Amino acid sequence: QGMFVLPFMARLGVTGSWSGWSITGETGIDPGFWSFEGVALAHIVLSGLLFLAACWH
Amino acid sequence: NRRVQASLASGATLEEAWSAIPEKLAFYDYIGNNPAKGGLFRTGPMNKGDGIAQAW
Amino acid sequence: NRRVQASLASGATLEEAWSAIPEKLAFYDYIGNNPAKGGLFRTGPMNKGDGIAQAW
Amino acid sequence: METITYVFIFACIIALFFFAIFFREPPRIT
Amino acid sequence: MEVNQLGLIATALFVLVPSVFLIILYVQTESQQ
Amino acid sequence: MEVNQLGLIATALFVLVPSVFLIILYVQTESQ
Amino acid sequence: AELTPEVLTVPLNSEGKTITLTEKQYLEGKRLFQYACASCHVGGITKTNPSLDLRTETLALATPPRDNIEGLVDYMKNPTTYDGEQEIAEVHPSLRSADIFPKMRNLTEKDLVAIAGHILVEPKILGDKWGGGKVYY
Amino acid sequence: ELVNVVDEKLGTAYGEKIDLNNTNIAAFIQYRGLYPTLAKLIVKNAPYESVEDVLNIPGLTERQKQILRENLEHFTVTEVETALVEGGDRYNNGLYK
Amino acid sequence: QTLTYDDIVGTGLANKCPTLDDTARGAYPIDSSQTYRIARLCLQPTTFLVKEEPKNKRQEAEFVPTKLVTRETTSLDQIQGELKVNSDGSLTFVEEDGIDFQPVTVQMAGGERIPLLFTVKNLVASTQPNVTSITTSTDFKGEFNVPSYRTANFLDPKGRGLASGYDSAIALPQAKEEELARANVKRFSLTKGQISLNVAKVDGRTGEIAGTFESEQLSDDDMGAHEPHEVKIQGVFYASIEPA
Amino acid sequence: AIFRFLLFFQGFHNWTLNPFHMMGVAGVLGGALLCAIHGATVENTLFQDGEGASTFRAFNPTQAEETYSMVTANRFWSQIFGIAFSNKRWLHFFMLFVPVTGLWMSAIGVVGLALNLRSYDFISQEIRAAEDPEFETFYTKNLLLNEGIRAWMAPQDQPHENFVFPEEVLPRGNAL
Amino acid sequence: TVSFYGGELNGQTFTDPPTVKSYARKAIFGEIFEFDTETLNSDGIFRTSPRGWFTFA
Ligand SMILES: CCCCCCCCCCCCCCCCCC(=O)OC[C@H](CO[C@@H]1O[C@H](CO[C@H]2O[C@H](CO)[C@H](O)[C@H](O)[C@H]2O)[C@H](O)[C@H](O)[C@H]1O)OC(=O)CCCCCCCCCCCCCCCCC
Ligand code: CLA
Ligand code: CLA
Ligand code: CLA
Ligand SMILES: CC(C)=CCC/C(C)=C/CC/C(C)=C/CC/C(C)=C/CC/C(C)=C/CC/C(C)=C/CC/C(C)=C/CC/C(C)=C/CC/C(C)=C/CC1=CC(=O)C(C)=C(C)C1=O
Ligand SMILES: CCCCCCCCCCCCCCCC(=O)OC[C@H](COP(=O)(O)OC[C@@H](O)CO)OC(=O)CCCCCCCCCCCCCCC
Ligand code: HEC
Ligand SMILES: CCCCCCCCCCCCCCCCCC(=O)O
Repeated sequence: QGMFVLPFMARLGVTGSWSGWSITGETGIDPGFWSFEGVALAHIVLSGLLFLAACWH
Repeated sequence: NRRVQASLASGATLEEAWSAIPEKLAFYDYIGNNPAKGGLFRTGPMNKGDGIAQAW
Repeated sequence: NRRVQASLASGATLEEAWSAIPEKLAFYDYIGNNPAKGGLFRTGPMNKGDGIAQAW
Repeated sequence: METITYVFIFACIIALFFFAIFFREPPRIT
Repeated sequence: MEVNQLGLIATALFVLVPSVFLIILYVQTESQQ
Repeated sequence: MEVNQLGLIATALFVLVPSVFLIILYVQTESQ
Repeated sequence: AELTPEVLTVPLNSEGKTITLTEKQYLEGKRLFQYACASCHVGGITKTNPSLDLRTETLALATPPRDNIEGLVDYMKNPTTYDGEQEIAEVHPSLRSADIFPKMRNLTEKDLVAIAGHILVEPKILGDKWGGGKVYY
Repeated sequence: ELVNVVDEKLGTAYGEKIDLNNTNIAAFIQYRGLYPTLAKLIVKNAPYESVEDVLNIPGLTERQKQILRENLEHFTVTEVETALVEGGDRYNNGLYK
Repeated sequence: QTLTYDDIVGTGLANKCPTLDDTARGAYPIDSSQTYRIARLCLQPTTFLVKEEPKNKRQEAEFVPTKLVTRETTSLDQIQGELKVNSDGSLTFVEEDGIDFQPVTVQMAGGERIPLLFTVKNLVASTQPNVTSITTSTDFKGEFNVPSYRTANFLDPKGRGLASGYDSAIALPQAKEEELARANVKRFSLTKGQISLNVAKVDGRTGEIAGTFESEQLSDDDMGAHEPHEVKIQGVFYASIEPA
Repeated sequence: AIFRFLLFFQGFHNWTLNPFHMMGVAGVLGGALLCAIHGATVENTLFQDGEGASTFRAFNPTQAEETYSMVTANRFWSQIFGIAFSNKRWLHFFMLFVPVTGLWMSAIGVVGLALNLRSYDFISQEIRAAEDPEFETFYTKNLLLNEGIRAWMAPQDQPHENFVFPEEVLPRGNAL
Repeated sequence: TVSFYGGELNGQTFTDPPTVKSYARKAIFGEIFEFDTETLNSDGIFRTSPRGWFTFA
C-alpha cells in the first residue's frame, strides 16, 4: 500500500490504532495512548513546541 | 516445495498437500512483490500496478 | 404541433406526422438546451451534463 | 486531496496570525 | 468524493499567484530603506 | 492520452516555486 | 360576493326541512365556536384526532347524521362516536358534561343553534379550506 | 427486479377499495357505521382469505353483521404486504391532515 | 426492598432485568391440566458480536466484538404471552405483546457503525418433551421475526422512501438511472432470527425464572441499499410465570 | 413582500450558498461591527477636556486637537486583540471600504441569479448522496427544505402558472 | 401508458408502470432524447450555454 513510515512505527512496537484494529490482524484491542494516531499527535505537538523554542532563540 | 513433498510423504493427495500452503507464503513466491521489478516514474503503491491481491 | 396538425389534416397517420418532425427542431423543444437551467460552478460544455445527444 | 487543501489554507491563516501579531511593524509615536 | 480534478490547480494558483506578487513588492520595499 | 493527473500540478509548481524565488531575489537587488 | 340568505340556508333535520340563519346568528355562531371549540377544531379539523373533521360530507356519514342543525345540537348535548356506538361526554365538551367542561355551562339553546349553524355554513364559504388542514392555508 | 411494493399494490384492488388485510384503519371512516367499533374489530382480526370472512368475526351482533353486508362491495382482500402492516401502520401510518 | 422511580431515574438500573437470588435453584412444576402465561419476560443484552467478511476463499471469519454507542437503551421488557403445554410434555411460549424491539448500533474496529433491530418479535420458543418441571437445566429454543430496521415511511437523506418520498435521484435529473436502482427502490426486509434461553435460576415459590440467552439475527440493510451483517447477541433474561 | 423575496431566493436559488452573498454578509456585518467598535473606542479613549460628567460638552468643532487618544486606543486593542489600527486615515478609509465592497459583491451574485446562474449544488455531494443513502450533511438537509418551499408556495406565489399540486404530490416528512 | 410516434421508439408502446413513469420524468424536460453519458463522464446536471455564459460575464 505504499506505506513508508507505518513500518517504522510497527518496527519498534507501535502496532494498533485507536479505532481498534492492529496490523497483526487482531481486532478489539486497546493500544493506550501510544497508537499510530498518538505517535503522530506527539510529533505534531513536539514540532509546535520546537517552533516556539526557535523564535525565542 | 519442502512442505508439499512432506505432505505427500504423509499420504495426502496433491489437492490436500497444496491446499495446506498458506496464502501468505504463496504470495511471497510472486515476482510482483519483487522489489526489483519497478520503474522510477511508476508511482504509488504496488496495488496501483498489478492490483489488490484477492486470493491465491 | 403546427406541423403535426398539418400532416394530420392532409391524412397522414400519427406515426407519419411525427416522423416528419426534424430532430433538430425537436432538440430545441427540450429544457436541457434552455440557457436558464445552468449553475455558476457547473463548468464546461452542456454535453458534460445531460450528455452527448445521440437520437430523438 | 481536497481535505489536505482545506487544512493547508487554514493552517497558513493561523501562521499569518502569529506573524501579524508578533512580527508587526511596531507603531512609533510622532 | 468525486470532486473536480482541476479544483486543486485552480486553488493552488489562486493562492500562489497573488501571494507571490505581494511578497515581491514587500521585499523590494524593505531593501530600499 | 491517459496521463497522470498530478503531472500538471507537479510541473506547474516545479516551474513556479523556484522561479518566484529568483524573481524575488532579483527585484530586491535592483531596488537597493 | 356576500353573505346572502342562500349561503345562510342550512338543513334543519334529516327530513329535508331547512332554515335560513341571520348574519347575526352566523357571526354569533363563529364567535361561540371560537370561544368553545376552536382550540381543538380551528379551521374545521380536529387537532386531537385528525381522522375526524367537521366537513359536511364527514358529518353526513356519521351515525346519527350530523349534517343538520338537529344532529349538531344533539351532538353538543350527548356526543357519541362516529358510529354512534358509545357516548363520549366524558372526553368531549357537551352540556351533559358541562361540570367537567366549564365553558359549556353558560351556553343556551339559542347558542347551540348558532354554533351548529356556523359549522354548516362555513364549508359553503371556504370550501376545501374548511377541514382541509395546512395544505389549504 | 427491484420494485416498489407499495406502488405495485396501488395497481391492485388495494388501489380502489378498502383492503381488509392492508388498508390503514382511518379509511373505514368513508362508509357509515364502520368506525371506530367495526373497523377496530376488522383490523384486529385480519387477515381474511375472502371478504365474506368478516361476517364470521366472533362477537358480531346482528346489527354489526347488517352493517358489514351493506358494505361488503366496498371491501377487498389482497395478500398481506409486510410494508403496510409492520410498525403498527394499520393503526397509525403517520398521515394526519 | 422494591425501589421507586425516583430511586432508579438516571442510574441506568431501568435498563437492567430483575435478577434472581443465587439460592433460587428450585423447580417450577407444570400441571398440563392448567394453562400458564409469562407475565413479564425481560431480556438484557451484555455483548454484541458481529460476523466479519473474510473476503478470501474458505476461511469464514468469526464474530468480532463491538462497542455499543447508543447507551442504556438496549433491553426488551414487559413481554408477555401464552406458555402452552403440548401433547408431548414440551412447553411453548408464544409471544403476544411487550416492548420487544430496541434499535441498537454498535461500532466495529475501524469505525463502521452496525445498526440492528434487536428484537424477539413474534417469538415462539419451545422446550424439550416431557418437562413437567421448569428446572435449572431447562432450555427454550425458538425463532422470531426481524422486520426492516426502518419502516415504510422512512425517507433517506435525498428524500427517497418506500411508502413516501421521491422515486428517483432528483438532484441528478439526466443521470442514467440503471446504476441507481438499488438506492432508488426501497425494500422492506423481513428475516428470521434464532434464540436460546437457558434457565439457571428458578424460584419455585414465585414462578420467577432467570438465566442466559443467545440470539442470532441480521443487522440493518438500509432498505436494501447494502447487504446486512450477521449479529450474535448474548445476555441475561428474567421471566415471571403465572397460571393463566 | 420583501420577506417573501428573501424566502423565494432561498427555496429557488439556494442564495445562502452563494459566495457572493456571503461576501455581502461579511461586508454588512463587518461594517456594523466596525461602526460599533469605532464609536465605542473613541468614547472610551476621550481626553478629559471639561469638568462635567457629560463628556459631550467638552468638544469644540474648531479645536485642532484630537478629542480622544489614538495612542491609548492602539495599546488597548493591541493587548486585547493582538493588532490595532495605528493610522487614522487608513481606519476611516477601511470603514468606507468594507461595507461598500460587501454590497458590490452581493450585487454581482444577484446578476448571476438573473440568469438562474445559481450556486445551487455541490456535484460531489450529490453523486455520493444518490449512491449512498446513509450519507447526510447539512447541505442535503437544506435542499429538502428548499424543495418544500418550492412546492408549497409555488401555486399561490406564481398564480399565472395554474400550478395544481394534489395533496399526494406534496413533499412532506412524517406526520407534519 | 406511453406510446411513441416518430424518432427511435416510433410505434412502440409501454405499459409497465415503472417504465411509463421513467418516461414521464423525462417528459417534463420537453422532447425525449437518447444521450451518451459515458464518453464525457457526464454527471447528469444541466449546464448553461454560451448565450448564458456570455450574458453573465
Ligand atoms: C496556540 C498557542 C497555545 C499554546 C498552548 C500550549 C500547547 C498545548 C498543546 C495541547 C494540544 C493537545 C492536542 C489534544 C489532542 C486530543 C487527543 C485526544 O483526545 O486523545 C484522547 C485519546 C483518544 O482515545 C481513543 O479514542 C478513540 C476515539 O476513536 C475515534 O477516533 C478513531 C481515530 O481517530 C477512529 O475514528 C474511531 O473509529 C473513532 O471512534 C477510541 O475511542 C479509543 O478507545 C480511545 O482510547 O485517549 C487516550 O487513550 C489518550 C490518553 C487519554 C486517557 C485519559 C484517561 C485519563 C487520563 C487523564 C488524562 C487527562 C489529561 C491529562 C491532564 C493534564 C493535567 C496535568
Ligand atoms: C526518504 C524519502 C521517501 C521515500 C523513500 C518515500 C517512499 C514512498 N512514498 Mg513518500 N514522501 C516523502 C519521502 C519519501 N517517501 C516526502 C518528503 C513526502 C512529502 C512530499 C512524501 C509524500 C508522499 C505521498 C503524498 C505519497 C508518498 C508515497 C510513497 C510511496 C511511493 C512513492 C513514489 O511513487 O515515488 C515516486 C518518486 C519519484 C517519481 C521520484 C522523482 C525524483 C525526480 C527525478 C526529481 C529529481 C530531479 C532534480 C530536480 C534534478 C535537478 C538536478 C540539478 C542540480 C541539475 C513510497 C513507499 C505514495 C504512497 O503510496 O502513499 C501511500 C503517496 O501517495 N509519499
Ligand atoms: C467573456 C469571457 C468568457 C466567456 C463568457 C467564456 C465562456 C466559456 N468558456 Mg472560456 N475562457 C475565457 C473567457 C471566457 N469564456 C478566457 C479569458 C480563458 C482563458 C483562461 C478561457 C478559457 C477557457 C477554457 C480553457 C475553457 C473555456 C470554456 C468555456 C465554457 C464554459 C465556461 C465555464 O464553465 O465557466 C465557469 C466559470 C466560473 C466558475 C467562473 C467563476 C468566477 C470566479 C469565481 C471569479 C472570482 C471572484 C473574485 C475573486 C471576486 C473577489 C473580488 C473582491 C474580493 C475584491 C463557456 C462557453 C470551457 C469549454 O467548454 O471549452 C470547450 C473550457 O474548457 N474557456
Ligand atoms: C446574517 C444575515 C444576513 C445579512 C447580514 C445579509 C446581508 C445582505 N443581504 Mg441577504 N439574506 C439572508 C441573510 C442575510 N443577508 C438570508 C438568510 C436570505 C434568504 C435567502 C437572504 C436573502 C437575500 C436577498 C434575496 C437579497 C439579500 C440582499 C442582501 C444585501 C442587502 C444590501 C442592502 O442594504 O440592500 C438595501 C437596499 C439598497 C441599499 C438599495 C438602495 C436603497 C435606497 C438608497 C433607499 C432610499 C430610501 C429613501 C431615502 C426613502 C425611504 C422611505 C421609506 C423607508 C418610508 C446584504 C449584502 C440583497 C442583495 O444581495 O442585493 C445586492 C438581495 O436582493 N439577501
Ligand atoms: C479547521 C478548519 C479548516 C476550520 C474551518 C472553520 C471555518 C468553517 C472557517 C470558514 C472561514 C470562511 C470561509 C470565512 C468566510 C469569510 C468571508 C465571507 C470572506 C469575505 C471576503 C470578502 C473580501 C468580502 C468582502 C467584504 C469585506 C471587505 C469584508 C471585510 C470584513 C472585515 C475584515 C471587517 C473588520 C473586522 C474586524 C474584527 C476589525 C476590527 C478592527 C479593530 C482592531 C478595531 C479596533 C480599533 C478601533 C478604533 O476605533 C481605534 C481608534 C483603534 C486604534 C483600534 O484599534
Ligand atoms: C488573546 C487572543 C486574542 C485573539 C487573537 C486572534 C488574532 C487574530 C487577529 C488577526 C491578525 C491578522 C490580521 C492581519 C492584517 C494586519 O496585520 O493588519 C494590521 C492593520 C494595522 O493597521 P494600521 O492602521 O497599523 O496600518 C495602516 C497603515 O499601515 C497603512 O498601510 O490592522 C488593520 O488594518 C485593522 C483591520 C484588520 C482587521 C482584519 C482582521 C481580520 C481578522 C479575522 C480574519 C479571520 C478569518 C479567518 C477564518 C479562518
Ligand atoms: C378538544 C378538547 C375538543 C374540543 C374543545 C371540542 N372538540 Fe369536538 N371533537 C374532539 C375530538 C377528539 C373528536 C372526535 C371524537 C370521536 O372520538 O369521535 C371530536 C368530534 C367532534 C364532532 C364530530 C365530527 C364528525 O365528523 O362526526 C363534532 C360535530 C364536534 N366535535 C363538535 C364540537 C363543538 C361544536 C365544539 C365546541 C362546543 C367542540 N367540538 C369542541 C375534540 C374537541
Ligand atoms: C499510555 C499507556 C502506555 C504507557 C506509556 C509509558 C510511558 C511513556 C513511554 C514513552 C517512551 C519514550 C521514551 C523515550 C526516551 C527518550 C527521552 C528523550 O530523549 O527526551
